[PDB]
Amino acid sequence: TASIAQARKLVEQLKMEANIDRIKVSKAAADLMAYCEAHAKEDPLLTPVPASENPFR
Amino acid sequence: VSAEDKAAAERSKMIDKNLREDGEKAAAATHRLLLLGADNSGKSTIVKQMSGIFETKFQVDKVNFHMFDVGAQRDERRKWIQCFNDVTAIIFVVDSSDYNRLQEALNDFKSIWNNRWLRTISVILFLNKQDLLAEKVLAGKSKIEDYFPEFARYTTPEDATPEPGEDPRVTRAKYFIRDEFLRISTASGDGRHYCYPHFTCSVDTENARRIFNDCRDIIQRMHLRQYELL
Amino acid sequence: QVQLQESGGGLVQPGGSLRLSCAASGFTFSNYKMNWVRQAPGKGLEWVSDISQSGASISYTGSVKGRFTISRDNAKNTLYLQMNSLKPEDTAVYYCARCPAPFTRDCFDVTSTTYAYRGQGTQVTVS
Amino acid sequence: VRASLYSLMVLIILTTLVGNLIVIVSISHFKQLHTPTNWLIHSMATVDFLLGCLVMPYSMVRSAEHCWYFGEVFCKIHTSTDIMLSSASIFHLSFISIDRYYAVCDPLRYKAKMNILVICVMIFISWSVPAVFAFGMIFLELNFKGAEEIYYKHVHCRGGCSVFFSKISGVLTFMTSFYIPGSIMLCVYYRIYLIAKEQARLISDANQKRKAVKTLGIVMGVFLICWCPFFICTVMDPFLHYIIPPTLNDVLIWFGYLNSTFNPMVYAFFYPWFRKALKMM
Amino acid sequence: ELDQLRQEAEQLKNQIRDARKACADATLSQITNNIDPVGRIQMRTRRTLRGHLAKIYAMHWGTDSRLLVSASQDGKLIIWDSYTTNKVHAIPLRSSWVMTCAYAPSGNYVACGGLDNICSIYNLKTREGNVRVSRELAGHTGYLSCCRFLDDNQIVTSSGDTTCALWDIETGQQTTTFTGHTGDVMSLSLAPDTRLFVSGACDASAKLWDVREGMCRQTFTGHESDINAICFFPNGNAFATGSDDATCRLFDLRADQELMTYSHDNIICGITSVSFSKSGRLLLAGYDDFNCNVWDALKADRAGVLAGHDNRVSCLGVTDDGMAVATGSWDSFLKIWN
Ligand SMILES: CCN(CC)C(=O)[C@@H]1C=C2c3cccc4[nH]cc(c34)C[C@H]2N(C)C1
Repeated sequence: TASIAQARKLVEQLKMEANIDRIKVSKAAADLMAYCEAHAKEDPLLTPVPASENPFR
Repeated sequence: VSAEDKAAAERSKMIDKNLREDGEKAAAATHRLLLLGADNSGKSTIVKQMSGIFETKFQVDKVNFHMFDVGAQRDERRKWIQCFNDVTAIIFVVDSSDYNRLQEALNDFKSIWNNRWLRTISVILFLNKQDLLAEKVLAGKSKIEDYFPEFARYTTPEDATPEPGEDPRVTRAKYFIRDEFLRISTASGDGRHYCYPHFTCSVDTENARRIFNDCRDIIQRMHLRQYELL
Repeated sequence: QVQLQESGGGLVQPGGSLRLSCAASGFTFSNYKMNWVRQAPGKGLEWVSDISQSGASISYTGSVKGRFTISRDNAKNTLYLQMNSLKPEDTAVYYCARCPAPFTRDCFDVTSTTYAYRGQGTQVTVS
Repeated sequence: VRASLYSLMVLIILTTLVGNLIVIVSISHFKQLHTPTNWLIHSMATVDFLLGCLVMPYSMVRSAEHCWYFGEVFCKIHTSTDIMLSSASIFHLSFISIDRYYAVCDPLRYKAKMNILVICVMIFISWSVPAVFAFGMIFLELNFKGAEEIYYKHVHCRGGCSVFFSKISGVLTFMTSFYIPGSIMLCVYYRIYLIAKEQARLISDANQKRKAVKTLGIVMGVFLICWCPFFICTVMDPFLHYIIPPTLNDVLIWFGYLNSTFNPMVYAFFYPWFRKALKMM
Repeated sequence: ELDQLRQEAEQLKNQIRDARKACADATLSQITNNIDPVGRIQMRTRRTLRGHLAKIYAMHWGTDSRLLVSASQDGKLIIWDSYTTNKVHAIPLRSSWVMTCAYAPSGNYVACGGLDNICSIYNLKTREGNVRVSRELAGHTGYLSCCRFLDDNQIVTSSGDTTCALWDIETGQQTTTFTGHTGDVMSLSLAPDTRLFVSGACDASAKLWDVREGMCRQTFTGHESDINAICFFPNGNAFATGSDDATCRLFDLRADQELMTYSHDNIICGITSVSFSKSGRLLLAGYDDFNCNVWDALKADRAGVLAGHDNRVSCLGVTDDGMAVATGSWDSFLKIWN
């Protein structure tokens, strides 16, 4: 009763993964793009900071 | 500056000097080894030496050796074997009598030899259970030719060094196993590491001396390669 | 998503000929060194054969030297094991397992008990 | 022709300065290049750099003109510093040879035997001993004791300020600055060659079942070609009643300088790790 | 029988794939095709922390963005101050085979684990002023690969026991155990809200776990090789993964499938560390080919190289304020880039 136990656990996990509200990939990409655009100015790496404000002289 | 800054600088200097002193103290004349093998192999009894990893500290001539027998881990080893790419050698142990698992010993040694991070690491091959292998060959109940068809076309090497009171069949079998391992080691060997074969019984006590001599050869060849003499 | 489902096998008379085929999905089949492994009833997994990514290299277990032939189809993403002149000891579950990393000549965990990249196993029986 | 010889000597001293400065700055700048052997090589390059910035640029002026323009006490200082720095360079060569011998014939106790304390002792002895012997044999006239009489004819015939070795100082200098350092550098660069040949034979024979020659040949041949002619002529100079021409002596001392030119290119530039460090620089 | 269960699982996987394909409207690469690229990104080594005598296996930035914890195979856990290159601490590790280290969000604790299968937690703020081990978190069967701090009392450890675990530091027991990975869990990253965390394993699949529930929320399968590093997006709605096949892949939690694959023909060497920037626009990946490549997480195109490490880069972290990217390689040097 080991292989059947593993199989039933796997199918239960698959059901728990399937019964979710999967959003559109376009919507998720739009959200990621919006966040990147919104916080693009708080990024010292993306936008280099002057050495005066750069703690790592 | 400030008092806090000066205290921080003094603390940093003290920590740096302590680390440097401890490193040169614990790294001088101390070589680390990876004791690897199978459960049937006598890796736990290789060196006579008078909870997640074992440890074995021994010395031969004012040189301390450390062997890390990683035993309390899962059978999958492709991940924690990369932590041992700095050892001076790998103490590979093979049970020569068990021809059934000899093939998996062979391909495990092949994977160790051909590993990207273990390419520089040189293997000190230890073919254990020589008494068992000799008894098997002498009895003849177990046949090595069925498990290795190429044994029939095999003749003992001319420069072989058998014990005087030994059987030619046993010598041929053990040198066939040795050649198998050496062929695996030399086919894809890049020249930066070498396989040092040995014949170990359950009662041998000079295994520490053998490890010492081979590690001496390993470090000597490393120095010669470093200085462009090899 | 990485399913190495294999086909073929079944029941054949001793000395017969079965041809196992393997279907590889979700990865570049030309980058991984493919392996064949059998699990005898009540025994650990035993590595059978090994073919390099380009197919130039090749190796077999001594017990099946000359009786098994391994072949890979990089374009078709299929791996084959030409089992002919079988013997009673060949009865085992055959898994199509690939080596964990691409562009590597080493294969560490192919014969592991619970290796991640292997097929379910096509039963092969001879009697 | 004199001007052409000068351009050549200027090239020699410039090569000395560039190579040894590169070696010292690389060793002192890369913390990976801080092994005791690397420190010994750094001290060697410092010795050669001082040689080329203290005694070579004025030996160049002496040569091709045969008239020392800079005085007498400064000439004594020049000779003293030449002997010190050349003996220091040869001592450094011998100590690097001993370091290699230990690293090859005792690979396990290498970081233990050849530690930074022993390397500093070697640097100190190769600096202090040469210096004290040199400024001594020069400023207490230990070399003129044998035959100040021959020296009288010699100083006049020298009509200038070339070194003098009566009978024993030449033999002592030869057996202190060249032979003893040279014999040690040959008794360890040949024993090593036997071992490096055996390893290259066992490795080659095992695969079937030469680079040591080249490297030890260049290492033990640059030194020999650059120094041994000068030293044999100098030790034979007390005999033969001083038959050597001054221009031949100038050529031989310049070969001795070429040893210090080629020391960096033999001991640092020749090995891949230092070339990689230079590329990282 | 087991064939009915296998068939039911296969149908479940097939319908999950169909739902994912239906939700797959357009790729992020298509979405970002309009925007201009980040451009060439040049990062210079502002500080080079030296003092480790052996390979550095892991590091972790502090919440204050100043103090980072470094770990090496020598047996020392050195805590640095990147502003002044001052070794604020140096803990003598009992086991030299440490694979991971972490720094507490409050700054009071530091953890480490490795081949000893034990997560050793070190109390930085002690009354006597000396660092002492607070707990020996034992209970894992395999080596620990990445442990992260939730609070001063909760820690999540990814082990090669194919199971992630949640511990109680005060009790030192298994508060919640996460199971389901077929392969050795090699790295986990915590979400900004700390309610969820994803983990990468040696089964080429990354899964999302609920800390409170203790159950695998969903599984992501898009890697063709072993996964080694994983890190959430600053949203907490996505993450990136590294793998031996030299491919970085960004998955979306709600979309339940990948978005883009950060791969190139030239790169053939596996990935050892992955970290996002403060805004998530830059995906920094530490390959084991002795350098790192900064990836434009939107355009999916390489936009920079962090070269200067002699040996394989093993760890890579970005400060919480995103003012630095400290890389730690096997050449015993830990470099801060900015
Ligand atoms: C033309 C006259 N000059 C210059 C004043 C010399 O002969 C110098 C004297 C030397 C000399 C004497 C005695 C022992 C020694 N060891 C190393 C040297 C050495 C160097 C050697 N230099 C090169 C030339």
